[PDB]
Amino acid sequence: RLLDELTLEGVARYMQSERCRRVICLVGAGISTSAGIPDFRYPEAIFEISYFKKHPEPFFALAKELYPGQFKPTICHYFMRLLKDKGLLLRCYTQNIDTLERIAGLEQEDLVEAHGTFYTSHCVSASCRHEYPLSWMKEKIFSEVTPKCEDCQSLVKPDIVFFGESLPARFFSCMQSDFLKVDLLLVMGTSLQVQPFASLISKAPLSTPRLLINKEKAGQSDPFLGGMDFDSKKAYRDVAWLGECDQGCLALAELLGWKKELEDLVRREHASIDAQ
Amino acid sequence: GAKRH
Ligand SMILES: *C(=O)CCCCCCCCCCCCC
Ligand SMILES: [Zn+2]
Repeated sequence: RLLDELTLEGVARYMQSERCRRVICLVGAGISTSAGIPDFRYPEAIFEISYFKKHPEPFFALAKELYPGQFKPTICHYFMRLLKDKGLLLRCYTQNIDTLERIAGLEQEDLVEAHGTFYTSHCVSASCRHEYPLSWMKEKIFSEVTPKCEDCQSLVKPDIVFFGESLPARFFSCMQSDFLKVDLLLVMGTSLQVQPFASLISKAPLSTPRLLINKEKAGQSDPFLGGMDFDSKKAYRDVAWLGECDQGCLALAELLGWKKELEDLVRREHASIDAQ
Repeated sequence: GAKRH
C-alpha cells in the first residue's frame, strides 16, 4: 500500500515522493472530446478491416465528415507534456489516432500509438509501401477522391489499426519492458473496452497505484466473465476521479503545484496554433 | 492478439 489515502490528494502526495519516478499514461477517446474529436460511443463494419478491404470508400467518406477543423490539444494532453518535461513520463500508450499527443509535444519515443495514427499513410502494396503525409491524405479525403498511390496506383491507407488487425509490434515490445518498472499508471478517458489495449492495466506490478480519470468507473472485473478495485474493503491502490479529463488533470496539477505552469503552457500553445 | 471489442 503505497498511497496514504485512496484519493486524488493521496495520488498527488505519492507523485511528489521519491518513489514515484516512472509514470505510464493510458489514454483514450475521452481525452480528445474537448478538442472536437468524437468518441464513437451492418454498422460496425466501417472500422473493421475485412469490410475496409472490400469497400474502402465509406471509411474515407466518414473520415471527411469527421475530420476536425483544427488540431488543438487539450489540457489533458498538455498535462502529459508537463510529465515529459519534468522527467516523469515513461510512456503514453494511446488508443487515439488523432495525433494530438504529438502536437502537444510528446515525441515518438514517448508514445505507443496502439491503434495507429493518421499522422502518416502508406500505399498498401507490399512491393511499394510509399509513405504519404497527413497533408496529402487530407486533400484526397476532402476532394472525395479515394487516395491512390502516385507510384503504383494502389490504395493509400492511413496508418491506423482497424478492428480485426493486429496491433503494432512496438506495442508488445514496449509493454514487455515498460510494465516491469512503472511507479504509477494514469488511465485517462478510456473505459477499457478495447483489447488487447485494456489488458495493459493488469501488466503493472501489483503495488503500482492506478488513477482512473474518466466519466465512469471502468476496468473492474466483470462478475460473469488484475481488475480495478476502487471500492471494496480490499481496495488498496486504485483511485477513480469521475468527471471530464480536462477538469481531472487540472485538479491534479493544482495539487502538484503545477496549475499556473499548466495554464500558461496551454494558453501559449493554443495562441501559437491559433496564429498558424 | 487483434483489435477486439
Ligand atoms: C481504433 O480504435 C481506431 C479507429 C479509427 C477511427 C477512424 C475514424 C476516422 C476519422 C479520424 C480523422 C481524424 C484524424 C486526423
Ligand atoms: Zn504504391
